[PDB]
Amino acid sequence: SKDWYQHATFYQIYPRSFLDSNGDGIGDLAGITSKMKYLADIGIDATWLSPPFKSPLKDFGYDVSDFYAIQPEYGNLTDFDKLVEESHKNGIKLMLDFIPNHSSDQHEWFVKSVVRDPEYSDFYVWRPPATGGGPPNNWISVFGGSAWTYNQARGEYYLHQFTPQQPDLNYRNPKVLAEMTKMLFFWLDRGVDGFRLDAINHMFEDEQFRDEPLSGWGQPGEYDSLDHIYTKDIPDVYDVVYNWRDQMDKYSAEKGRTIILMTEAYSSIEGTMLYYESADRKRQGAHMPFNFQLIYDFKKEQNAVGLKSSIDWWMNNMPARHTPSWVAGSHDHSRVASRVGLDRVDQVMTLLHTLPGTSITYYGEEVAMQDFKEAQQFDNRDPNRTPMQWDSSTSAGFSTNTNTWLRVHPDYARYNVDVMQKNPQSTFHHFQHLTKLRRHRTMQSGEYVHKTVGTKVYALLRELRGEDSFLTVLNMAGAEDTVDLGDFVNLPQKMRVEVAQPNSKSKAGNEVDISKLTLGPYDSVVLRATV
Amino acid sequence: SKDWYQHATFYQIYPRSFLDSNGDGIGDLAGITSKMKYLADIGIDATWLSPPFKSPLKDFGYDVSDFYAIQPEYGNLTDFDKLVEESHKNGIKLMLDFIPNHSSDQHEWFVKSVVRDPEYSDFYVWRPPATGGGPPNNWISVFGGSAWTYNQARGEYYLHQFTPQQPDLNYRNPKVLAEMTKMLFFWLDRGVDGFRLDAINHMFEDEQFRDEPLSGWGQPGEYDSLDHIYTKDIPDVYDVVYNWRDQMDKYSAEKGRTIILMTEAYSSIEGTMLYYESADRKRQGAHMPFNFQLIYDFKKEQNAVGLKSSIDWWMNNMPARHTPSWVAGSHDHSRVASRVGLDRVDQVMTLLHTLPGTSITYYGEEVAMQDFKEAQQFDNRDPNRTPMQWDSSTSAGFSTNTNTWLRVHPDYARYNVDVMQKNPQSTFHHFQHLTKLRRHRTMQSGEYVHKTVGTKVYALLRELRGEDSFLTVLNMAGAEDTVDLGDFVNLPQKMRVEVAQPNSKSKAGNEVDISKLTLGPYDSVVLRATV
Ligand SMILES: [Ca+2]
Ligand SMILES: [Ca+2]
Ligand SMILES: [Mg+2]
Ligand SMILES: [Mg+2]
Repeated sequence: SKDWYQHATFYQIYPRSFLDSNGDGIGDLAGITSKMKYLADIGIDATWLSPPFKSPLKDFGYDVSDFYAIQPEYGNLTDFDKLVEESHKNGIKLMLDFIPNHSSDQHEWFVKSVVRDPEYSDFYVWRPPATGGGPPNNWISVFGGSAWTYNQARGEYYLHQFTPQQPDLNYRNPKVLAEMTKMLFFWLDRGVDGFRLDAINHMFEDEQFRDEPLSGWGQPGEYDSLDHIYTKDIPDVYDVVYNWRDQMDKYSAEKGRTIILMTEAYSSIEGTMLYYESADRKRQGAHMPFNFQLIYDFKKEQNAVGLKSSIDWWMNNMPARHTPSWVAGSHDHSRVASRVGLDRVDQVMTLLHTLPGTSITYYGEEVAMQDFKEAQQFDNRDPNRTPMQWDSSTSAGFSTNTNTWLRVHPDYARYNVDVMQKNPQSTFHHFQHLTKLRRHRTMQSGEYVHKTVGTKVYALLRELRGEDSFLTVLNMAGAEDTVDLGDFVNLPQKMRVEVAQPNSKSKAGNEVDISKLTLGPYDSVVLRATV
Repeated sequence: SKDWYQHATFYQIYPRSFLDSNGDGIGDLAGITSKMKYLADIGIDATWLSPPFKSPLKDFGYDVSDFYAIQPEYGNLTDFDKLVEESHKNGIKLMLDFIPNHSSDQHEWFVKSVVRDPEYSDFYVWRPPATGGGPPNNWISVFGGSAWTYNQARGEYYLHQFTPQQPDLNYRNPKVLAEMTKMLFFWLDRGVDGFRLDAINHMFEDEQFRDEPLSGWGQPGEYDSLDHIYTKDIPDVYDVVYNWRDQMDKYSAEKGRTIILMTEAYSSIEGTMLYYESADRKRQGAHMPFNFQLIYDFKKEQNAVGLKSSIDWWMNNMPARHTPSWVAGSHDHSRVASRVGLDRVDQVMTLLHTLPGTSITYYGEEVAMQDFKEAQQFDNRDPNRTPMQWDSSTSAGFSTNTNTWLRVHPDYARYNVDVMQKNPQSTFHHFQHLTKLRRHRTMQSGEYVHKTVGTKVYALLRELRGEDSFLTVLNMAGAEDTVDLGDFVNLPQKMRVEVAQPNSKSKAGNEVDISKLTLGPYDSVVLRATV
């Protein structure tokens, strides 16, 4: 289990929306705990837990009022401990979201910093008004408007790259780094198996607090109107990540399990790849920087050329001897079924789970959940955070309460675990076929050879000496075609259909002739051969 | 062999510059005939002969005044026959440049068409001046200025997409298509093995002769200032090429040798690929459209990401089950050594000859010839067309005459066949190593798997079940590095150095550990793994 992260099958749980175990309409930790067997049953061996920490919920958990406490409606620390134990019982690693860049403005540290408590005054970024009034500089929040908010009591502005309710922590202050590092080991000491480092490339800012220059586009006041050279990718962040990785490896050696780090950065491809490893290859950082290529580029009118080149954009730019990861949805993104269509969730899965490396599934993708736009109450991302759909009972089995924290999608009686489990030809069964296939050594450890077959068909061969070979084929067009896969020189003419998607011109267990493989609209198949 | 074109080792001969056999300073056909053994000796099995037809030389052979006759200084039709016979005796196919779009304005047809001879009047494109005067429409020659030239005798303009000395032939006239097809078979009957179709996508123009729209770039009067929707890629050409291919396939069956077509089009990638095959796969055209990717993109500051994505741009966009071809220079392009540097000619060769399919070598690449800019007398392409460099004698052995049609590059005593053959560490010996390696079944027929190894190293695996595997590795940086090739899952840790370029950190015949392969600046090696 030292190499578990190199071919993990990840599932992102959003704790407010997974399962409510006490009828208040809000998911909770005991609810998750009761479903860790379900996750293992569908082939998951690792979870990404979105932040369950105490939070005023201005950014639903990503604005943390206490980094050591559980949000009360989700449970307490003993509930968290029971979830860690039940995850490990079911063979599932638990990766906790870690929010380094900012705290809630209701955090004790910030309340005390506002009133100039000497213990915490410098925990945040405070600057006087500019000469002649106004913010200290022109920096703009990720969400628009000034990155600075005035506090009348202090007579100063504090920095927030995100909302004003998310004051940035001051990592130029070594006590800030030391405290957040200590908090990391607190959660490790409860059995956690790794961390996702949220918004990591927002950590440091220019020490001279200089104005950023204009981008050359966008209206004044818009985030995109400035070139963010003083507020993103400030390179001191890399040494912090590399140092944390070195502390995780040492902890891993002492405790006998492999602790991993993933980073979330929206950055240049070069700035992203430096989180894996320094340019000179002397330092290691994140095991797996988040890779959003499939969210960006698996689009409704993509062809196989664009799909392949999107995949190669990650792979070509990676450092050698590291692990790629792949993800199609998250708590920050519109659901796959709404983004690309119900008739395309199945081929997205087929691709997701057969690409080399680690696949990441957002809760509800396995029953083809859709955005419920009309449910939005608090946030533009509400539609992709509606309650998990478990059965056809009240509130889709998410809660006994008919009023849930966000409304359940109205079609839940057709798109839920119970109904789909009864249908051998459902997306749910397709998901399970694929995660079961991921256990095959060729999928875990084999080479990958991918090609187009004409510009509309994508094909991905996985091969490992001494093992059967597997060929994923996707039809990126909405019309039937019959194609010749003969450019894969080393495959036999006859192959077996290991997997065929719910609506497919193939059927699992049949043989096909790969010189004349018929693919239905948006088809996906995984073919098998003994070489 | 019916699939010779699928892994041909091509060599482009420029007849004026290859070998002068009679002391007038001009290359001739007898000179070429006497070097076909040299070509077979260095692993060439196919030649592209630049046009030797009668020509006033305003575009040095590409302005043809008699498509059935040889330019007198090059010899006559019996010399041509002797070259064909000696080519075949050495196992070399001869592909003849075919010039369909236009003739010289000294061709008898155009002379007669000017005076409105009814036999030839409609062989060219004649239109009255626009109402109020001026050319029929706004079309602009490829070489700048109007695509129309007035003739007072006719009181009309004739069309030339190239120089005014290259009037466009009128393929809307079936007699023109019949006559040019007749001429193809004339050369086929003399034993030629194929044709390169010059400037093929300029063949047809808008039948309404409508003005072309602006592109949005460039100054008025420049070629790049119009969107060439009426003068380039008019799709009627595809049917002409598909019909020619069908006629070549029939001729191939009757005569018992495989005739190929290659097409030269500067086009969109989509317009280029339609020369292979119709969109619906019902029609075949060129066996190999020219692929200039390596000329465009193997550049002084390229890295492995850019190099791989350039190769993938061709491969991704190809139709399935067709042959790729690769070329690094030509009679229209600055020579590799001047383009990228003398210290990079060797790694260009290594890549060129190990990519799947057919490689094309420009005469003189094998002795690292350089542009002689100061030799320019007639044409911007003169510097890359200087005489072939055979030995250290007068005029590099190209001629007994010190006055050659273009001056010989002044460094010829160091960069010539004779000197380099005596030096087993030379670019010439490296060339022969690679063309000998090309005859291995794995290179002719094996799969290809290519990757970056970090952003500066490109690696290309050729593998074929039951045969040894070969791994090409190129350092795109000008500094030494030691890299780990372990991402190629199925390769052994120990491999043999099959080829090492002249200045390399590896030596042929040594064993390397591919977890730590040291590469010198701009290195290139081919490693072998036994079965
Ligand atoms: Ca910050
Ligand atoms: Ca034309
Ligand atoms: Mg795994
Ligand atoms: Mg060959």
